[PDB]
Amino acid sequence: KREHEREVIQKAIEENNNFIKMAKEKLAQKMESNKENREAHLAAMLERLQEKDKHAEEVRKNKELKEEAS
Amino acid sequence: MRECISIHVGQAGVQIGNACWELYCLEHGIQPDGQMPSDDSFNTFFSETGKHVPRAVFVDLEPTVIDEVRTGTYRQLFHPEQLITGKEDAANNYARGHYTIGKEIIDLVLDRIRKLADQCTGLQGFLVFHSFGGGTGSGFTSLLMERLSVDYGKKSKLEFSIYPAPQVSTAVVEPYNSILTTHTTLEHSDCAFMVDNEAIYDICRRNLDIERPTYTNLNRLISQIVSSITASLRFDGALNVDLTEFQTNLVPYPRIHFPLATYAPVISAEKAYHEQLSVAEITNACFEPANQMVKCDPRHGKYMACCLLYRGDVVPKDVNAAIATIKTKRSIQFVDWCPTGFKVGINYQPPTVVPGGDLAKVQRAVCMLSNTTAIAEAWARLDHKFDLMYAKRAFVHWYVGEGMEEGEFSEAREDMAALEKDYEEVGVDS
Amino acid sequence: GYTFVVRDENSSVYAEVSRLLLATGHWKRLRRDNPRFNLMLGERNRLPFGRLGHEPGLVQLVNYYRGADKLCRKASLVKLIKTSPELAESCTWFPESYVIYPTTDEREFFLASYNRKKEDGEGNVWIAKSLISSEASELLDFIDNQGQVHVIQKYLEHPLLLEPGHRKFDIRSWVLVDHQYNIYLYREGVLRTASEPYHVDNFQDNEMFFKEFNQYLTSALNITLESSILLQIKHIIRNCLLSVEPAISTKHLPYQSFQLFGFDFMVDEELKVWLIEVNGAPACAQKLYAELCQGIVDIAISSVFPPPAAFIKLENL
Amino acid sequence: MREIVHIQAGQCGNQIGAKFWEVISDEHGIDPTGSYHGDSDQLERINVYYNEATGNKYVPRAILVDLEPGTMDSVRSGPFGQIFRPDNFVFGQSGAGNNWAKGHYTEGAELVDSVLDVVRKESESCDCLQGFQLTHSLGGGTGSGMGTLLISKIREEYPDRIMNTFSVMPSPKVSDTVVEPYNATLSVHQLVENTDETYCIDNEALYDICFRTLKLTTPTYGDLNHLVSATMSGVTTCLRFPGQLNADLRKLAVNMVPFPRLHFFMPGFAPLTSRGSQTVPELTQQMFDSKNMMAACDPRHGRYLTVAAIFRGRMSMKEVDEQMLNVQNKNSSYFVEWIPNNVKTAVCDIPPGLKMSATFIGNSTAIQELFKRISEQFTAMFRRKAFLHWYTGEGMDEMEFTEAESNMNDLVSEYQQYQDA
Ligand SMILES: Nc1nc2c(ncn2[C@@H]2O[C@H](COP(=O)(O)OP(=O)(O)OP(=O)(O)O)[C@@H](O)[C@H]2O)c(=O)[nH]1
Ligand SMILES: Nc1ncnc2c1ncn2[C@@H]1O[C@H](COP(=O)(O)OP(=O)(O)CP(=O)(O)O)[C@@H](O)[C@H]1O
Ligand SMILES: Nc1nc2c(ncn2[C@@H]2O[C@H](COP(=O)(O)OP(=O)(O)O)[C@@H](O)[C@H]2O)c(=O)[nH]1
Ligand SMILES: [Mg+2]
Repeated sequence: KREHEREVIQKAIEENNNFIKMAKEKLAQKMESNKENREAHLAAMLERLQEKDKHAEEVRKNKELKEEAS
Repeated sequence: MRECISIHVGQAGVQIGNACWELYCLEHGIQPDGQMPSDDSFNTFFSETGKHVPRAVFVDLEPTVIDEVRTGTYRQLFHPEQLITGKEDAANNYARGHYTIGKEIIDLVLDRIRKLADQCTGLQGFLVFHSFGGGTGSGFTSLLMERLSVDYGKKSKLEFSIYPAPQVSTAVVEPYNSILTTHTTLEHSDCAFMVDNEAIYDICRRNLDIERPTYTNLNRLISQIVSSITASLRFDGALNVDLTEFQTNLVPYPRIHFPLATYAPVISAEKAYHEQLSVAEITNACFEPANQMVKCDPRHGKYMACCLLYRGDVVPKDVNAAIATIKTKRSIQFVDWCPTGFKVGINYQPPTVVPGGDLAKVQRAVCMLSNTTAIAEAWARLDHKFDLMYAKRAFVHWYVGEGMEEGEFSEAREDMAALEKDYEEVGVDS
Repeated sequence: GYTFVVRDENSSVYAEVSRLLLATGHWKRLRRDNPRFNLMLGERNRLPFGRLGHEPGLVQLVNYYRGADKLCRKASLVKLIKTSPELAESCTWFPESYVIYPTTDEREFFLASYNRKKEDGEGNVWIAKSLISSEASELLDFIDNQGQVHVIQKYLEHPLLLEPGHRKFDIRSWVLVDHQYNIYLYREGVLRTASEPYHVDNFQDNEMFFKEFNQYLTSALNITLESSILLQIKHIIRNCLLSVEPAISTKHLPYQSFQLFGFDFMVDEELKVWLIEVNGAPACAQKLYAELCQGIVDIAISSVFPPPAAFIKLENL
Repeated sequence: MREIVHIQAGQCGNQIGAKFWEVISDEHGIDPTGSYHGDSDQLERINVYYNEATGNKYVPRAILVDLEPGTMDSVRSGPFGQIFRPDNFVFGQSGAGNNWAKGHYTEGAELVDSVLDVVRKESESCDCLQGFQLTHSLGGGTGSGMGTLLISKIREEYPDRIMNTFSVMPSPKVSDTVVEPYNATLSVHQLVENTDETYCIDNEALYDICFRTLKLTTPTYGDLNHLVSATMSGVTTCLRFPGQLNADLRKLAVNMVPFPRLHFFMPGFAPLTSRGSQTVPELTQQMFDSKNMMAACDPRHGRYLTVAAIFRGRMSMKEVDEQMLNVQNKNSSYFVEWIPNNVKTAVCDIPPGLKMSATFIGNSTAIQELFKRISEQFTAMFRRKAFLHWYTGEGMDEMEFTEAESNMNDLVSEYQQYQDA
C-alpha cells in the first residue's frame, strides 16, 4: 500500500510537469510559426511591390528606346 | 491566508474592474486614498502598507481607458506598476491581441503579476476579467491564461467573461474572437462566469427604467453580481461558505465550467416604494429568466448544481422555507447523476450600493450560481454567427494577415462543437 | 412583409401550411438556415430554441412549444401524471402506469400492484410500450430484452365496441395551442377503428369521423357524442396542457410559440374516456388537412403576423 | 497617440483636400494661424490629424503634392493656406497633361522620391502611426497616376500600416478630357491591390445630387466639393472625436472589409446641401436613400456586406436605435444574412454647419455599377485603340491596359458573386 501511495503522488507530479512541459513547447511553436507566417505575408507583399518597380524601370527604358529610334 | 489576484484585460475588463473595486472599497469602508478608519478576510483582496491596496493588475494594449484610472477618483488606490498599457490596440482582432501585439507586452505583464504573487503568503489563484469580443479581451487574455498555466501550474484561474451583445457590440468579428478565445482558454480556466451584455442591458431597461443603458449602467449592475460571487472570499462567518467549496459543486466536468448567475433584487433607486422584499420573494426571483446574467431558458435545461448566496438580513429558517416552496412549484430538473439539493451560503453583511447610483439599497439580496445545461444556448448562438461568416471566410484575411491559419479557426470551431455536444450528453439520462 | 423557414420536409401538416402562406402573397419562403425569419416551421428533434428571438427588431414565432415532449413521450407523460400537483391526486382518467427502465424505475411498485390484483381476483391484463399479457414475468422479460425504457400501463379489458363488427377503436383529437396559451380543440376528430371483432383471449391483432360516430351513438346507446365523451375529452386536454403551462410558457421568452397536438383517447364500455398518449407532431386525416391547416394559419400565424367556428376554445368555469 | 499622415495629390486632390482641412479645422476650433480658440474637449484627439508645434500651434500633418504649381499657388493663398507646413509643399513644373502614364511612370517618378522624404519625416515624428489617407481623383494624371504610384511606394516602406483613400471617380457629365476612363481604369487596378479602404466619391453622383433634388442647373466644382467636404467630415468623425465605433483606420477596416479586394465604400449624407441654406426618422430614411449616395449606384440593385452609420448633434439615442433597426427588417433582403449584425451605429454630440446630420458608409455589392460604367467607357475607346499613342508614347504597353480592364471586370464579377450568395 505504501508502494501505491508513492506511485499516486509521483503520477500526479509526472502529469502536471508533463502538462506544463507540453504547453510551454506548443506555445513557443505557435508563436514561432505565427511569426513565420506573418513575415511571409509581408515578404510576398513586398515581392509583389518590387516586381511592380522592376516593371516601371522597364517602362521608362521602353520610352528611352522609342525616343532614340524616332 | 489565501490571497486572490484580479487581472483586468482590455476595455471591458478594465471598466468592469473599476466598478468592482469601487464597490469593494465602499463595502469594506476603504476610502479612495486606501485609508481604512475602521482598521483579516478582506486581506484576500487587499494588501496593506495604513494604505489598503488592491491585489489587482490592469492590462490594455492602448492607454486611453487605463489613463482614466490613472487620473480618476481611485488613482491613489492603485500602485502605478499595477496599471500596464501599450501603444497600439488589437483592433478587434484576436490574432493581434494573442500574437502580433500580445508577444510585445506579455513578459512585462507576467512580471507585474509575479510582484503581486511574491507578496502572497498562500496564493489561492486568479480572477480574470475580459470581454469575448475585443482583440485584447479575447486574444491577450488567452495568451495570458496559457502563460499563467505554465508559470503557476496548480493555481486556480477563474474568469468573468463579457459575452457579446449587438445592442452594444463594436465589431462584426466578435463571434470569431469569442470562439477563438473560448477554445484557447478552455483547458486553462477552472471556472468561468459569463456575463451576457444583452441580459444586463434588458435588466437595466426593465428593472431600472433606463431607456438606453450606458457602460456605466451595465458595469455597476455587473459589479453587484461579481461582488456577491466574491463576498465569501472577502468576508468570513459561521454561515459563510467559501467560493472554492461552491466551485467543487459547480464544476462536474473540467469542460463544463460555466455557471449561470442570477441576481435579485434589482430595484430602481427612485421607484423603490419601501417594500423590504422577503427572503421568499428574492429567492423566487432567482428562477425568473428576466433576472439571469445570460439569456437562456433554465426550465428546459437540467441542473448539475445550484448554489444560493445570500447577502443581508437572512436567517436559515426563511431560506429553507423559501426553497421548500420553490420545489414542487418550479421547473427545477436535475440530471439523474447529481443530488437534487441546494448549497446555501449567507453573509450577514448587507449589500452596498454606490451613492448616486441607479440601484436602490436593499435589506437583503441573493445571487444564485447554477450549473445548468441551458447556458449552452449561449454557445449555440455564438457558434451559429461564427458559421454564417466562416462559411464565406468573411474577415478571415484579417486574422491570416497577422500570422494565423484557417486551421486554427476550424480547430476552435470543432472544439465548440464538442462543447455543445458535451452539454447535450450531460443532460441525457443514464 | 413576413418571411418563413421550413426545417421539416417530412411534416405533411406544415407542408400544406407552407403552401397556404405562399398563396396569400404576404409570405416569402427563405432557405433552411436563414436566421432572419419571422416564422419557423422547425424540425421534430433538436430544434434550435436558444437561437430564437435574438436578432434585433425581428418578431419570431415557432410551430413548437419548447418542452411539451414532457406530455408527449410515454415515460415523461406517466411521470407528469404521477408527480404534477395539478394531476397527482385528481387524475382518474389515465390508466395505472409504471415506468420500467431496462438497463426512477417503478418496477417494485408495479409488482406490488400486480400481486394486489391477483390476490383479490381483479383484472390483471397489462400492456408494455416504449406486448399485451396477464403474466408480468413475461412482460418484464420483454422490456429487459430491449435497450429502451418501457411503460407498463393497465390494459383496458372492457372497451366500447363498435357495432356492427364488435370492434375496438381509439379517438384522435387535434389541439392547437397558440401564443398567449389559448387551447383550441379542432371540431373534427378521427376514430382509428379496427376491422376485426374483439377477443378477450387472443393477444394477436379504417377511419370513422364524428358524424358517423355521432349517428352510431343514438341509435345504439341513445346518448349523444357530447355529455358522455366530448366533455371528458375537453376536460382532459385542459388539465394536461395547463399542468405543463408554467414550464413551457413563452411570455418571459424573446420568441413566441404555438403547437398542434394529437390527443389519443380510448373509451371504455361504461362510456369513460381514458387518455392514452399525446403526440407533439401529429398527422392529420386526408379530408381534414385543408380545414385544419387553414385553422393553424388563421389562429396561430395570422394572430402574430396579420395580413371560423371549426375550433372550440377550451375554457374552465 | 494614433496619427494619420494625410496626402493630397493633383488638382482635385488638393482642392478637396484643402476643403477637408478648412472644415475639420473649424470643427476643432483651429483658426488659419494654427491657434486654438474653441470650447468642449475638440483637442482630445487633435493629434490624429495635427502636429503640435512651438507656441501651442497645431499644424496639419498634410503633404501637398502636384506636378503643376497652379492649384498649389491657389492653396497657400486661399483661406487656411498659411496653416500648412511650407516644407510639406512638394511640386514640379511640367504637369501631367491628364495622362496616367505621365503621373505614374515618367513625370511622377522624377518627383516621387522627394515626396517620400517628406512622408518619412512626418512618419518618424509619430508616436504610433495608424496609416495614411490620400485625397485624389482617378480621371486626371497627377492624382490618378502619381497618387497610385505614391500608394505603391508607401506600402513598400510601410506594409504593416493602413492605406486609406478618398478617390474621386470621373464622369462624362463633369469631365475635362476624353481619356478619363483610361486613367480611372488604370488607377482602380492599383487601388484594388494596394489600399485597405477606399471611399468612392463619384462625380456623376455629386452632379446628379446638385442637379436633381438640389436643383442647380449648372453645378460648379465648388458645388460638387461642398458635398465632398460634408461627406469627408462625416466619414472621419469617429477618427477625430472620442468614440467606440471605428475609432481608428484599422478597426474601421476590420469592420468594413470582409474580403481584401472588396474595400470600396459607398458614402452617404443627410440632409442634402448647405452652401447658403435653411428628425431622427427623417435623417435615417434619407441617408439610406439612393438619392443621398455619393456613388452613382442603386443600393436596391445589390446587397450590403457591412454598413457604418454616424449621427451628429443632440438627439435621442433610443430613437436612433429604433430607426436603424426599422431600416433593417423593413429592407432585410438588402443586407447579407451571412454577416450577422453588419450595421453598426455611432453618435457624436458635436454637429458639423447644421444642428443634426447623418453620414452613411456602406460596403454594397451595388458598387459594381460604378465599375461597370467605367469599364463600359474604357472598352468603347480601347476597342478602337483611341488615343493609346499618348500612353504607349510614355513607355506603356497595350497589355497593361488589357490587364487593368480584366482586373476591374474580375472585381465586378466578385461583387456579383457575393450578391448571389
Ligand atoms: N459590460 C461592458 N461591456 C463592455 C465594456 N467595454 C466594452 N464592452 C464589450 O466588450 C466587447 C469589446 O471588447 P473591448 O473590451 O472593447 O476590447 P479590448 O479588449 O479593449 O480590445 P481591442 O480594443 O480590440 O484592443 C463588446 O462586446 C463590448 O460591448 C464595458 O465597460 N462594459
Ligand atoms: N391501456 C391500453 N388499453 C387498450 N388499448 C391500448 C392501451 N394502450 C395502448 N393501446 C392500443 O395500442 C396502440 C398502441 O399505440 P402506440 O404504440 O402508438 O402508443 P399508445 O397511444 O398506446 C401509448 P401509452 O404508452 O401512453 O399507452 C394504441 O393506439 C391503442 O389502440
Ligand atoms: N469633385 C471634384 N472633381 C474635380 C476637381 N478638380 C478636378 N476634378 C476631377 O478630376 C479629374 C481631372 O483630374 P485633376 O485632378 O483635375 O488633375 P490631375 O492633377 O492630373 O490629377 C476629372 O474627373 C475632374 O472632374 C475638384 O475640385 N472637385
Ligand atoms: Mg480597447
